[PDB]
Amino acid sequence: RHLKSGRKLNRHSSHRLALYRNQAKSLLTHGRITTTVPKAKELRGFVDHLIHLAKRGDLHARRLVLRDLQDVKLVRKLFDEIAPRYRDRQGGYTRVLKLAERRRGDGAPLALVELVE
Amino acid sequence: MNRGALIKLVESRYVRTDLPEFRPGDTVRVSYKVKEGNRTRIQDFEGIVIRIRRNGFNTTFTVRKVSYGVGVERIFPLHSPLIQKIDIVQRGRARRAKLYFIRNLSDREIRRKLRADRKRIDKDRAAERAAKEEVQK
Amino acid sequence: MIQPQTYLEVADNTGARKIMCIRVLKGSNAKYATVGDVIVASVKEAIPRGAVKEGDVVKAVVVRTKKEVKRPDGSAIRFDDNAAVIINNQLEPRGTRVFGPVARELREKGFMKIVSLAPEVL
Amino acid sequence: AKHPVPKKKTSKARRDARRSHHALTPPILVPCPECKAMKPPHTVCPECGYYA
Amino acid sequence: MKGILGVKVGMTRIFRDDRAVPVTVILAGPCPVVQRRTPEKDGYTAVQLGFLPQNPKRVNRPLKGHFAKAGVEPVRILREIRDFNPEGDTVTVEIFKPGERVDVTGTSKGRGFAGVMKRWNFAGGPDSHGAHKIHRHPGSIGNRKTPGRVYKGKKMAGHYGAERVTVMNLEVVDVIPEENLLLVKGAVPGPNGGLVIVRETKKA
RNA sequence: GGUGAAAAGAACCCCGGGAGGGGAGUGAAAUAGAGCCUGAAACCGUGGGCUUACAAGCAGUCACGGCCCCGCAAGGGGUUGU
RNA sequence: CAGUGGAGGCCCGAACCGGUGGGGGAUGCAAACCCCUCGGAUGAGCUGGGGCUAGGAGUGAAAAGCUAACCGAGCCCGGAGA
RNA sequence: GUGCAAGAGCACUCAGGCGCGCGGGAGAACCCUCGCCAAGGAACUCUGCAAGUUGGCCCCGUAACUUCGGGAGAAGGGGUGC
RNA sequence: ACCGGAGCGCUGUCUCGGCGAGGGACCCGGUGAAAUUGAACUGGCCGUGAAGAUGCGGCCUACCCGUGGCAGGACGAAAAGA
RNA sequence: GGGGAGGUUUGGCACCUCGAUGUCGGCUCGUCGCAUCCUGGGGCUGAAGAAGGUCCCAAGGGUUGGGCUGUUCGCCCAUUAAAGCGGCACGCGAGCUGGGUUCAGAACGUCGUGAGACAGUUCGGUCUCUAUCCGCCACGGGCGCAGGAGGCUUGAGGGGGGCUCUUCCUAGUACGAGAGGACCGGAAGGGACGCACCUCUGGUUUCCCAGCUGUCCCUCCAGGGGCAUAAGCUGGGUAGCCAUGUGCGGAAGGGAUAACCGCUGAAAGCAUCUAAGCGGGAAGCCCGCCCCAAGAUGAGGCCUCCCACGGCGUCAAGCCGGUAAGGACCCGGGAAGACUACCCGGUGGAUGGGCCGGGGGUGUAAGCGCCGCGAGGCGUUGAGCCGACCGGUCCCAAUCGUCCGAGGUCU
Ligand SMILES: [Mg+2]
Ligand SMILES: [Mg+2]
Ligand SMILES: [Mg+2]
Ligand SMILES: [Mg+2]
Ligand SMILES: [Mg+2]
Ligand SMILES: [Mg+2]
Ligand SMILES: [Mg+2]
Ligand SMILES: [Mg+2]
Ligand SMILES: [Mg+2]
Ligand SMILES: [Mg+2]
Ligand SMILES: [Mg+2]
Ligand SMILES: [Mg+2]
Ligand SMILES: [Mg+2]
Ligand SMILES: [Mg+2]
Ligand SMILES: [Mg+2]
Ligand SMILES: [Mg+2]
Ligand SMILES: [Mg+2]
Ligand SMILES: [Mg+2]
Ligand SMILES: [Mg+2]
Ligand SMILES: [Mg+2]
Ligand SMILES: [Mg+2]
Ligand SMILES: [Mg+2]
Ligand SMILES: [Mg+2]
Ligand SMILES: [Mg+2]
Ligand SMILES: [Mg+2]
Ligand SMILES: [Mg+2]
Ligand SMILES: [Mg+2]
Ligand SMILES: [Mg+2]
Ligand SMILES: [Mg+2]
Ligand SMILES: [Mg+2]
Ligand SMILES: [Mg+2]
Ligand SMILES: [Mg+2]
Ligand SMILES: [Mg+2]
Ligand SMILES: [Mg+2]
Ligand SMILES: [Mg+2]
Ligand SMILES: [Mg+2]
Ligand SMILES: [Mg+2]
Ligand SMILES: [Mg+2]
Ligand SMILES: [Mg+2]
Ligand SMILES: [Mg+2]
Ligand SMILES: [Mg+2]
Ligand SMILES: [Mg+2]
Ligand SMILES: [Mg+2]
Ligand SMILES: [Mg+2]
Ligand SMILES: [Mg+2]
Ligand SMILES: [Mg+2]
Ligand SMILES: [Mg+2]
Ligand SMILES: [Mg+2]
Ligand SMILES: [Mg+2]
Ligand SMILES: [Mg+2]
Ligand SMILES: [Mg+2]
Ligand SMILES: [Mg+2]
Ligand SMILES: [Mg+2]
Ligand SMILES: [Mg+2]
Ligand SMILES: [Mg+2]
Ligand SMILES: [Mg+2]
Ligand SMILES: [Mg+2]
Ligand SMILES: [Mg+2]
Ligand SMILES: [Mg+2]
Ligand SMILES: [Mg+2]
Ligand SMILES: [Mg+2]
Ligand SMILES: [Mg+2]
Ligand SMILES: [Mg+2]
Ligand SMILES: [Mg+2]
Ligand SMILES: [Mg+2]
Ligand SMILES: [Mg+2]
Ligand SMILES: [Mg+2]
Ligand SMILES: [Mg+2]
Ligand SMILES: [Mg+2]
Ligand SMILES: [Mg+2]
Ligand SMILES: [Mg+2]
Ligand SMILES: [Mg+2]
Ligand SMILES: [Mg+2]
Ligand SMILES: [Mg+2]
Ligand SMILES: [Mg+2]
Ligand SMILES: [Mg+2]
Ligand SMILES: [Mg+2]
Ligand SMILES: [Mg+2]
Ligand SMILES: [Mg+2]
Ligand SMILES: [Mg+2]
Ligand SMILES: [Mg+2]
Ligand SMILES: [Mg+2]
Ligand SMILES: [Mg+2]
Ligand SMILES: [Mg+2]
Ligand SMILES: [Mg+2]
Ligand SMILES: [Mg+2]
Ligand SMILES: [Mg+2]
Ligand SMILES: [Mg+2]
Ligand SMILES: [Mg+2]
Ligand SMILES: [Mg+2]
Ligand SMILES: [Mg+2]
Ligand SMILES: [Mg+2]
Ligand SMILES: [Mg+2]
Ligand SMILES: [Mg+2]
Ligand SMILES: [Mg+2]
Ligand SMILES: [Mg+2]
Ligand SMILES: [Mg+2]
Ligand SMILES: [Mg+2]
Ligand SMILES: [Mg+2]
Ligand SMILES: [Mg+2]
Ligand SMILES: [Mg+2]
Ligand SMILES: [Mg+2]
Ligand SMILES: [Mg+2]
Ligand SMILES: [Mg+2]
Ligand SMILES: [Mg+2]
Ligand SMILES: [Mg+2]
Ligand SMILES: [Mg+2]
Ligand SMILES: [Mg+2]
Ligand SMILES: [Mg+2]
Ligand SMILES: [Mg+2]
Ligand SMILES: [Mg+2]
Ligand SMILES: [Mg+2]
Ligand SMILES: [Mg+2]
Ligand SMILES: [Mg+2]
Ligand SMILES: [Mg+2]
Ligand SMILES: [Mg+2]
Ligand SMILES: [Mg+2]
Ligand SMILES: [Mg+2]
Ligand SMILES: [Mg+2]
Ligand SMILES: [Mg+2]
Ligand SMILES: [Mg+2]
Ligand SMILES: [Mg+2]
Ligand SMILES: [Mg+2]
Ligand SMILES: [Mg+2]
Ligand SMILES: [Mg+2]
Ligand SMILES: [Mg+2]
Ligand SMILES: [Mg+2]
Ligand SMILES: [Mg+2]
Ligand SMILES: [Mg+2]
Ligand SMILES: [Mg+2]
Ligand SMILES: [Mg+2]
Ligand SMILES: [Mg+2]
Ligand SMILES: [Mg+2]
Ligand SMILES: [Mg+2]
Ligand SMILES: [Mg+2]
Ligand SMILES: [Mg+2]
Ligand SMILES: [Mg+2]
Ligand SMILES: [Mg+2]
Ligand SMILES: [Mg+2]
Ligand SMILES: [Mg+2]
Ligand SMILES: [Mg+2]
Ligand SMILES: [Mg+2]
Ligand SMILES: [Mg+2]
Ligand SMILES: [Mg+2]
Ligand SMILES: [Mg+2]
Ligand SMILES: [Mg+2]
Ligand SMILES: [Mg+2]
Ligand SMILES: [Mg+2]
Ligand SMILES: [Mg+2]
Ligand SMILES: [Mg+2]
Ligand SMILES: [Mg+2]
Ligand SMILES: [Mg+2]
Ligand SMILES: [Mg+2]
Ligand SMILES: [Mg+2]
Ligand SMILES: [Mg+2]
Ligand SMILES: [Mg+2]
Ligand SMILES: [Mg+2]
Ligand SMILES: [Mg+2]
Ligand SMILES: [Mg+2]
Ligand SMILES: [Mg+2]
Ligand SMILES: [Mg+2]
Ligand SMILES: [Mg+2]
Ligand SMILES: [Mg+2]
Ligand SMILES: [Mg+2]
Ligand SMILES: [Mg+2]
Ligand SMILES: [Mg+2]
Ligand SMILES: [Mg+2]
Ligand SMILES: [Mg+2]
Ligand SMILES: [Mg+2]
Ligand SMILES: [Mg+2]
Ligand SMILES: [Mg+2]
Ligand SMILES: [Mg+2]
Ligand SMILES: [Mg+2]
Ligand SMILES: [Mg+2]
Ligand SMILES: [Mg+2]
Ligand SMILES: [Mg+2]
Ligand SMILES: [Mg+2]
Ligand SMILES: [Mg+2]
Ligand SMILES: [Mg+2]
Ligand SMILES: [Mg+2]
Ligand SMILES: [Mg+2]
Ligand SMILES: [Mg+2]
Ligand SMILES: [Mg+2]
Ligand SMILES: [Mg+2]
Ligand SMILES: [Mg+2]
Ligand SMILES: [Mg+2]
Ligand SMILES: [Mg+2]
Ligand SMILES: [Mg+2]
Ligand SMILES: [Mg+2]
Ligand SMILES: [Mg+2]
Ligand SMILES: [Mg+2]
Ligand SMILES: [Mg+2]
Ligand SMILES: [Mg+2]
Ligand SMILES: [Mg+2]
Ligand SMILES: [Mg+2]
Ligand SMILES: [Mg+2]
Ligand SMILES: [Mg+2]
Ligand SMILES: [Mg+2]
Ligand SMILES: [Mg+2]
Ligand SMILES: [Mg+2]
Ligand SMILES: [Mg+2]
Ligand SMILES: [Mg+2]
Ligand SMILES: [Mg+2]
Ligand SMILES: [Mg+2]
Ligand SMILES: [Mg+2]
Ligand SMILES: [Mg+2]
Ligand SMILES: [Mg+2]
Ligand SMILES: [Mg+2]
Ligand SMILES: [Mg+2]
Ligand SMILES: [Mg+2]
Ligand SMILES: [Mg+2]
Repeated sequence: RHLKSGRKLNRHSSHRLALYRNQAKSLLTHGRITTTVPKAKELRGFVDHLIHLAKRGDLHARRLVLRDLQDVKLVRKLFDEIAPRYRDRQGGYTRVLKLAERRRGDGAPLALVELVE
Repeated sequence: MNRGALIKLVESRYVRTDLPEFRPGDTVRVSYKVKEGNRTRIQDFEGIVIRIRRNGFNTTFTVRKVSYGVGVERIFPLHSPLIQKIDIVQRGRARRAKLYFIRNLSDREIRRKLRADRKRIDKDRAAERAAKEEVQK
Repeated sequence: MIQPQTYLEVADNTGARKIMCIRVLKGSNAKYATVGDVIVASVKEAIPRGAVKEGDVVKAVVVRTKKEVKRPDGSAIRFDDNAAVIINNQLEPRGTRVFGPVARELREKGFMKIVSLAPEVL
Repeated sequence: AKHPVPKKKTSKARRDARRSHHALTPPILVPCPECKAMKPPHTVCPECGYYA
Repeated sequence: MKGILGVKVGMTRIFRDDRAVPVTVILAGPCPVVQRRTPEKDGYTAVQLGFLPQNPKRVNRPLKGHFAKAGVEPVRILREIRDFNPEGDTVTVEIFKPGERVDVTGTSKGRGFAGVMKRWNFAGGPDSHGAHKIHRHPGSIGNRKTPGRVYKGKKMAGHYGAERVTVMNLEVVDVIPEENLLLVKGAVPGPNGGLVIVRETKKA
């Protein structure tokens, strides 16, 4: 039995990685985002990392975060606005609340993701 | 109970402390206690450390050398009761954590590929003689 | 760990350069042989006019392996090659002067002669 | 088709019997504190919302 | 006949004289004897050791009624050690002098639905010369018209692991009463953090 | 291949995006409502009666017993426990 | 002998024409396919368009191969309800 | 277009066009396709089937035999980046 | 890309298997086939019988219904044995 | 010369199957027989001892790897305690293979005027995704267990395991002229197998770190991203899962026996192991060890907890709503898992996620300074990055709630 480990997925590696990124972009562009529950619970931790990494300020951190989100203007918003808002906070920069409506025609459950407040 | 490791870590007291810091890509000389016939000796063993397999206590390291035309490697528990001492002999440029690759290289290439860490030496001999002063006086 | 069909380096002037394992003389069906284990073997090649000729079926004892031997003292040891020393049927070495290192397991096994002529036990 | 195939028509008895565990179960619901209506526990729902 | 409950804390190795020894560390915390099986009341002899401190929360159960008639702090677990009646109080690692040998019991790691090759360590077919759709299959399972059925208990794939596994004659390498610790010869069923009972061997 | 004697083919209101229904209405009849006379059987379903989770079967037959239903009665019908 | 020269059912190798070995596929994506591998690749080469030859007849670098998804004698209708 | 000895090859990419008309999760056995593996190295097997090994260009170098063209990319080596 | 023998190189072919990846398998939502099918309320042994029994006899065993798997039987399916 | 057993061979017969019961060998998985190859126990021996020979008892486990051939068989090599023989459709192709046989192609020898033919030979030649029922491996749902619930258990009945060598002490003693060489008793080390485990050794570790090529892009440099697999390539690699690695097992012991050896002892003045009676005696039998197990409908036992009706049925048992101990739903999860089940936790909380620390991996990040024409180098630097492991911290998320659940029959 696999899984004695710890992690989750679907799709292959290069895709799954691209997934986490393209979500975290939209999420750091809209502040609220709706996806499937599992995709959400996973996106959760990926962002609390760039956000916290954003609390630090040095250009090294900026350059680190660029590796995921390609857009420079987006990292600005992240550093020069999103980040400060989360000063004096330590983790849990993000929140995930499950909705009560399923997606029609495939019956997938949904959940909301949002930059905490 | 919420320290499952630290408990298992308590049994650590079989731990050494005397032994000097050294890292792959530099040669040393361990002195192992051995049972010859029935008595006890102190066989030396001198060669490049090729791997250090870190794991707190019961971490290990392995040295290799050429004895009479053939190569030989030995695995030592770092905190083993049989290592009387371990005189380091020469520091050198690492560039890599595990240097198995010298197995297929035992020749002039080795010497030129693993120069000599003048840095870790300049601190060795410095804090050697420069530190001898404080203890003597 | 040596097994039938395996090649071994010959570490003595018996004349043989290389012998291939035929059968490991441990149990009635042992999987592998190691330092201090004796093996029946064939001489796959030898030097001209040696005591042993190319083609002879000899007995030999493992003096070196590639798979590290694990010692009870918590250490281990492995050599760059697999080697053996051809021995008389009464288990004394056929050749004289033996070259290269040897595992001390050879000692506890009762191969004093060989650890003696050995230029270095390890 | 190729190799295995049923040896006999299943009886309407055995058939329905197989289906003894097919029935559904109603959704678990609770009256949402804010509104009066029903919601699936641990979830937000329209015609309503949340506190902070 | 001794007995004591504990957890597999983990394992490493220590040095006995000039020789390294692999050992498994077992925390056999103090076990408050809870009840007693007797020939008159229960029909056999034994002792119900408790183990591990329970919060009076989960103890909402009338388990408190069992703990009251013994005046014991509520525990998280409790099993009997057959044919062993200690003086009325509490058992501890003290009953295990080094050099003694013990029979350890534990629930093995759960290997889920396991193929015959992992479970029964079968052979399965060839990676190569033909077949290429039975590489890990068990092959034949029977005969022909006679008996014309498969044997009871035939070896076949299925759930395997996470079962009651008892190892025997393990050497008590040490014992640290200052910590209710207990060192053994390493190989003990179950995963770390798993409950595990340790008894007196049947070598002698 | 078949509405009905005749389109009198269902205005209008109601739920529905529609389909399709529910009323109202026509008709001797709408379970003649539009591939609409009659509407058999296999097959699917809803409700009711008797019955079944220690039991061995070409599924029935024979006997006794229990429950349910018919008739004032002796009686008969359904079901099935041994 | 050097130079020039640029021959070939020559050499390597795409297109293109094939179908060597293995694996998959077997109510298939497919009434012959898919993947890796392999053969020829200026010639007895491949190929578009227009034409001709057919039932005991044609065509066949020859397997009784092909002649409209089954050819030791095509398909259809008829003798025929052999 | 760029690179690689060259090329319609290979890799990435313009213009341009598409993600192949069921999705969501889980991370068992088993099957397919793919990657790696201590020591051993054909002991596998009907058979090294399969898979691996070798691989481009430049230079050194190359045997029996021969129909004098061949065998020849024999074999075996060294170089390769900035 | 013929068929046989040997050797060197190399290897999960093998000793002997392990781990990992992806597409299925598995769970949820949508759509939804097939060969087959006397009827079924379809256990084991030892006998027995048209000579290889879930269905006969004797004996043993067995609460009712499913889900994921394996292929010994139903002289399993397919094709009026070539 | 004579009598039998068995149903593995070759036959005889033509009884089921020609609207089909797939033929050899191999592979995989076995299970059974005992007429026993080994190990255990015996009798006799032309048995000094060691070793054999022959018969008896005994399946409990074991019964190797290669060369040749499609082979079964057999020969051979090297070992071994031994390398046992048979049954199961010559076990097993809805499990695999397809080398052999047994279609069409082609050829050799041979026969035939011929077309062709061959228990003669040679090269080639499509083996079918989906299991309904029985059976088997696992895992749930229902109900029952004549109050309801939490936890702990008894073991009827099953299952697993069952092997063997070698050196040493006894002792170079008994035995023998010598060579050789014991019983009994005790010790150590192995082979194969089985269970479990990751400390060590050794693998994998698909994004944990690093380096590298080509190209395209961000943003000119620098720095970085995509693609070159479904990791582009390469060098390493925690946890987890693993064997090549580590631990442990086969017993001991009790009881009853087999062949067999005996005591007492008639029938039968002696004699007899037996007819009354008794002792000894196997790797085998029954226990003992490990695992399952009260659907053991014969539904067991112990500790503890909650108990009256609140309305109709007068008689019969029930029937309808609200509750008690207690359980379930839903949610955060798990070395548990296909699903379900199992286990933990749910704000009185460290369950997951984040953050922090430690462990661990990679092996001196970026930026700047300095040296060099330059590719680079040096320092800041064991830096930077940093999954899974061991912990900490309520930042985020387990919010709020809902449903079921005794009133305990009779002699
Ligand atoms: Mg986890
Ligand atoms: Mg990729
Ligand atoms: Mg992180
Ligand atoms: Mg701790
Ligand atoms: Mg722990
Ligand atoms: Mg295999
Ligand atoms: Mg095939
Ligand atoms: Mg197939
Ligand atoms: Mg049968
Ligand atoms: Mg049967
Ligand atoms: Mg741990
Ligand atoms: Mg009309
Ligand atoms: Mg209307
Ligand atoms: Mg519309
Ligand atoms: Mg309408
Ligand atoms: Mg009406
Ligand atoms: Mg009217
Ligand atoms: Mg009328
Ligand atoms: Mg009407
Ligand atoms: Mg009518
Ligand atoms: Mg009508
Ligand atoms: Mg109609
Ligand atoms: Mg109709
Ligand atoms: Mg009419
Ligand atoms: Mg009808
Ligand atoms: Mg009904
Ligand atoms: Mg009833
Ligand atoms: Mg019945
Ligand atoms: Mg019966
Ligand atoms: Mg009634
Ligand atoms: Mg009446
Ligand atoms: Mg009846
Ligand atoms: Mg010339
Ligand atoms: Mg010229
Ligand atoms: Mg030319
Ligand atoms: Mg020219
Ligand atoms: Mg040509
Ligand atoms: Mg050619
Ligand atoms: Mg062609
Ligand atoms: Mg082909
Ligand atoms: Mg092909
Ligand atoms: Mg061919
Ligand atoms: Mg195939
Ligand atoms: Mg094919
Ligand atoms: Mg197919
Ligand atoms: Mg398909
Ligand atoms: Mg190739
Ligand atoms: Mg080609
Ligand atoms: Mg070519
Ligand atoms: Mg043309
Ligand atoms: Mg034309
Ligand atoms: Mg013409
Ligand atoms: Mg014709
Ligand atoms: Mg032609
Ligand atoms: Mg046609
Ligand atoms: Mg004809
Ligand atoms: Mg006709
Ligand atoms: Mg006719
Ligand atoms: Mg006629
Ligand atoms: Mg290039
Ligand atoms: Mg090129
Ligand atoms: Mg170039
Ligand atoms: Mg287009
Ligand atoms: Mg599609
Ligand atoms: Mg679409
Ligand atoms: Mg690779
Ligand atoms: Mg490789
Ligand atoms: Mg390997
Ligand atoms: Mg390697
Ligand atoms: Mg290797
Ligand atoms: Mg080799
Ligand atoms: Mg071979
Ligand atoms: Mg073989
Ligand atoms: Mg073979
Ligand atoms: Mg052969
Ligand atoms: Mg090949
Ligand atoms: Mg392969
Ligand atoms: Mg490969
Ligand atoms: Mg290569
Ligand atoms: Mg090259
Ligand atoms: Mg390469
Ligand atoms: Mg030529
Ligand atoms: Mg060459
Ligand atoms: Mg050649
Ligand atoms: Mg070359
Ligand atoms: Mg080269
Ligand atoms: Mg470079
Ligand atoms: Mg050819
Ligand atoms: Mg080779
Ligand atoms: Mg390699
Ligand atoms: Mg095999
Ligand atoms: Mg997968
Ligand atoms: Mg599918
Ligand atoms: Mg698909
Ligand atoms: Mg579905
Ligand atoms: Mg049944
Ligand atoms: Mg019988
Ligand atoms: Mg009969
Ligand atoms: Mg009959
Ligand atoms: Mg039958
Ligand atoms: Mg009868
Ligand atoms: Mg019967
Ligand atoms: Mg039964
Ligand atoms: Mg299903
Ligand atoms: Mg299945
Ligand atoms: Mg079957
Ligand atoms: Mg199948
Ligand atoms: Mg069959
Ligand atoms: Mg016929
Ligand atoms: Mg006779
Ligand atoms: Mg017979
Ligand atoms: Mg016969
Ligand atoms: Mg007949
Ligand atoms: Mg007759
Ligand atoms: Mg039939
Ligand atoms: Mg058939
Ligand atoms: Mg066959
Ligand atoms: Mg066969
Ligand atoms: Mg005997
Ligand atoms: Mg004797
Ligand atoms: Mg004698
Ligand atoms: Mg004599
Ligand atoms: Mg004699
Ligand atoms: Mg003797
Ligand atoms: Mg007798
Ligand atoms: Mg016998
Ligand atoms: Mg053999
Ligand atoms: Mg021999
Ligand atoms: Mg022997
Ligand atoms: Mg013998
Ligand atoms: Mg043998
Ligand atoms: Mg026999
Ligand atoms: Mg057999
Ligand atoms: Mg057969
Ligand atoms: Mg037979
Ligand atoms: Mg057969
Ligand atoms: Mg087949
Ligand atoms: Mg076969
Ligand atoms: Mg078949
Ligand atoms: Mg073939
Ligand atoms: Mg074969
Ligand atoms: Mg052949
Ligand atoms: Mg044939
Ligand atoms: Mg034929
Ligand atoms: Mg022919
Ligand atoms: Mg013949
Ligand atoms: Mg042939
Ligand atoms: Mg297939
Ligand atoms: Mg059946
Ligand atoms: Mg059956
Ligand atoms: Mg029992
Ligand atoms: Mg038993
Ligand atoms: Mg048994
Ligand atoms: Mg057994
Ligand atoms: Mg002696
Ligand atoms: Mg002696
Ligand atoms: Mg002596
Ligand atoms: Mg004497
Ligand atoms: Mg004598
Ligand atoms: Mg004497
Ligand atoms: Mg004497
Ligand atoms: Mg004497
Ligand atoms: Mg004398
Ligand atoms: Mg003597
Ligand atoms: Mg002597
Ligand atoms: Mg372990
Ligand atoms: Mg690891
Ligand atoms: Mg990364
Ligand atoms: Mg790592
Ligand atoms: Mg740049
Ligand atoms: Mg790049
Ligand atoms: Mg791609
Ligand atoms: Mg590649
Ligand atoms: Mg690649
Ligand atoms: Mg990359
Ligand atoms: Mg890598
Ligand atoms: Mg005993
Ligand atoms: Mg006893
Ligand atoms: Mg007896
Ligand atoms: Mg007497
Ligand atoms: Mg008697
Ligand atoms: Mg008697
Ligand atoms: Mg006795
Ligand atoms: Mg016994
Ligand atoms: Mg024994
Ligand atoms: Mg007993
Ligand atoms: Mg008993
Ligand atoms: Mg259990
Ligand atoms: Mg139990
Ligand atoms: Mg019960
Ligand atoms: Mg129980
Ligand atoms: Mg009970
Ligand atoms: Mg009680
Ligand atoms: Mg009251
Ligand atoms: Mg009252
Ligand atoms: Mg709550
Ligand atoms: Mg609190
Ligand atoms: Mg937490
Ligand atoms: Mg935490
Ligand atoms: Mg850290
Ligand atoms: Mg470190
Ligand atoms: Mg630096
Ligand atoms: Mg400066
Ligand atoms: Mg400068
Ligand atoms: Mg400058
Ligand atoms: Mg530091
Ligand atoms: Mg990761
Ligand atoms: Mg902390
Ligand atoms: Mg209620
Ligand atoms: Mg109620
Ligand atoms: Mg009641």
